[PDB]
Amino acid sequence: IFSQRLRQSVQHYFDNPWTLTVANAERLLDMRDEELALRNEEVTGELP
Amino acid sequence: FIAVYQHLRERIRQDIIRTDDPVDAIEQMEIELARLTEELTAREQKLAI
Amino acid sequence: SSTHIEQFMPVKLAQALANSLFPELDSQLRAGRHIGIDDLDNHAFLMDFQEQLEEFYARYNVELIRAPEGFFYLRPRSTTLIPRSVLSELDMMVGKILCYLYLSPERLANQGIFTSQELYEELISLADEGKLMKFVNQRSSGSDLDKQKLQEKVRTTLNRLRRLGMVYFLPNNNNKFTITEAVFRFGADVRSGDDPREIQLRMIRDGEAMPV
Amino acid sequence: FMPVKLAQALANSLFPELDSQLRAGRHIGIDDLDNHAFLMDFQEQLEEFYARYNVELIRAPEGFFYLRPRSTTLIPRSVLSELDMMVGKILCYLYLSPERLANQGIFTSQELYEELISLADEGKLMKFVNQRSSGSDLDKQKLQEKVRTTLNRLRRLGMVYFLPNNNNKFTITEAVFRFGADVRSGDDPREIQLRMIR
Amino acid sequence: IERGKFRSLTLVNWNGFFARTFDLDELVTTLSGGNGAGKSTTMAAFVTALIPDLTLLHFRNTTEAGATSGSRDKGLHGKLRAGVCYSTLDVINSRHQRVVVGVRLQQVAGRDRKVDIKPFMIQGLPTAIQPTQLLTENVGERQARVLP
Ligand SMILES: Nc1ncnc2c1ncn2[C@@H]1O[C@H](COP(=O)(O)OP(=O)(O)OP(=O)(O)O)[C@@H](O)[C@H]1O
Ligand SMILES: [Mg+2]
Repeated sequence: IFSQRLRQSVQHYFDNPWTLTVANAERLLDMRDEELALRNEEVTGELP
Repeated sequence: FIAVYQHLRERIRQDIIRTDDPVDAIEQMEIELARLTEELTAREQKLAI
Repeated sequence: SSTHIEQFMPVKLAQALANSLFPELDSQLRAGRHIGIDDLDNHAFLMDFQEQLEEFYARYNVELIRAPEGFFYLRPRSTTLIPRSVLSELDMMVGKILCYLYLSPERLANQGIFTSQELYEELISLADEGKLMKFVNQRSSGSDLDKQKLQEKVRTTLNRLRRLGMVYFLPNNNNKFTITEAVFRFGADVRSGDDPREIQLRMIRDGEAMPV
Repeated sequence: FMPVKLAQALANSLFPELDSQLRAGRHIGIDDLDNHAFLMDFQEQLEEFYARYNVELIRAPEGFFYLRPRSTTLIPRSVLSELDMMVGKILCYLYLSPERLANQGIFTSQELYEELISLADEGKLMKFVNQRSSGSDLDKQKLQEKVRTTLNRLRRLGMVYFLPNNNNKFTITEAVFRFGADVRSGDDPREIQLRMIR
Repeated sequence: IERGKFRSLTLVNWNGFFARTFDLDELVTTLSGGNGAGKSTTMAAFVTALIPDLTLLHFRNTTEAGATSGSRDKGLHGKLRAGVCYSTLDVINSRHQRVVVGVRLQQVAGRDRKVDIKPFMIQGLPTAIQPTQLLTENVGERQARVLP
């Protein structure tokens, strides 16, 4: 019953091309991480 | 009535149930229900042991 | 009385939203994933609270829909609060071929495990090879280089359909995969034996499928 | 069960739209009267609601709200382009004191285009368009097109509000501070912003 | 069997501490001093050195205890000074082995008050070496410097 039903459809798709719909919610935009920059200060002090 | 039949025609599930006549599809569905019931019985028997 | 859940929400709906499976499933459903019988946890959860989830998502102007084959998915309306997108025609070729594979009893002996090569061979068997080649590259005339390009595009689309939940790769082998019942939505244009154009118009009116 | 106030909050008619905007990464400022008031009222519960997604709901010290995903985020993440942060830091610079007298809060695309071209170094500009480019008209046209594109992206983030007409003139919101520099006791904002832009 | 013990705790370049080492007791160790002296800070340094998972660490005030707040700031950054910082523990194993665990902490430049952590471990260190001296270089006339 379906062999003909579906096979002809594939054969002749491009005479009536159609497309399905899907949910495509947006992605969460985030900041691009810049190269990590630490604080360097060569601290000194009197030792207890 | 034609609209009701057209509505139901699309709602058939898979190949073995593709009797395009809905009323004829009912009994095939119920045959599946019986088959499923037997499988369930065997599986629960296995689970007990 | 006041300060009582029932004032603002049905108890069953609040009970569903408080479940530990909800966040994963909501994130995936909004992403377009289809839910079949195999992932029991999610499918059973959907069955338990179906009406509550349908009424909830209705607030966004989207229908939570259940196909007769038993798989759930989201279909946005025209006034949808959530964006909507359409698949490519190559995606359709591979999808219909995956469906035909699922039905085929001659290959039932594979026990569900298929290889990309077999899929490619079936596709080329039914479609017009060279004229379908027109979409891969405008200058293709059967060259093996262009054949490899077609194979790689097929591989990529198959991966994308994996993300949609239409197919599962094996745990250790990425060259072999197993089908799921969600593929049957590719047959929506032929499952009823009637005039194709009226079927097409009904689908487009229902929001299932757009033209190109 | 579920906390009563959380159920009340998410039962509100404003929630679905705000949820859709937040998951897209939009920032809610003091401009959006109703949304901002809603967040102010139900923050204590919305923070818990979004923690279930491994995503953080933060209120910036300036006053605007936004979401920050963790590494284990349940919402699919996406990341801005280099040119995007360049433009963002430029807008942060334009949120200046003489701005009030210069433009009364309403800028034009050309202000930003010329500021970007004047303040940035040529090498990173070429890296933005394409390394093969060299000081040519078509490259500048492409850079203008890219500037308009990224500006629209930022408008989707809520950073910049276009005035309602087809022409490209806009106003800068306080939430642009997210691009800004670290502030230390007594430091001049102009200098530190320029120091990072360099 | 002889159970293991914590010998000491060391802090370097914390808020108010340049290089200080507390010698713990076998049973009980007490910290006293007026408000704002730095007791809770010492607690925080210890626990940070024990579980460096930055997702978990959250130092609320003693008031507001038990309130799940999601505060904008976890409260660790302000307890550190600019430059490099350390927090280390000396432990005597049941096998009578001396092992020094710890972490290197450092503020992140940028508007967000973020922090960087890098754990480390030392085994076999001679008993005569003190962590305070091991982590610093004597530059100038008794004016030591910390080293990365
Ligand atoms: N995150 C921070 N940022 C800035 N200053 C801080 C921070 N945490 C602590 N301080 C300051 O460091 C000093 C030490 O605080 P701490 O809580 O450690 O002291 P304490 O002796 O334990 O006090 P108390 O017994 O009253 O809790 C106090 O001045 C406190 O204000
Ligand atoms: Mg204290």
